[PDB]
Amino acid sequence: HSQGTFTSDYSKYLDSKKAQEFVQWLMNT
Amino acid sequence: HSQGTFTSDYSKYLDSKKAQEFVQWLMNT
Amino acid sequence: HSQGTFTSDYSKYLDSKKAQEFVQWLMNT
Repeated sequence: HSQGTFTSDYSKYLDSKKAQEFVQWLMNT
Repeated sequence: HSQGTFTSDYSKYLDSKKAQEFVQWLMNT
Repeated sequence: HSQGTFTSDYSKYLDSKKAQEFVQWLMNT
């Protein structure tokens, strides 16, 4: 309800940027 | 004492920047 | 084997950059 969801949401785009890092890492120019 | 606190401290400014991200996200231009 | 290691690896360089932050913090110009 009231607070009935947004973190039980958004938090993967975070993991989506933590993914770009694994290649930011498995690569980086 | 000796090591008697600094991480049982500082670690929220981290959460303070993780907050700017929720709007970096709940917004971003 | 097959998936027999890379995360049971890489993940500290992450902590290595989280270290630069503790001084990015225990300092910053």
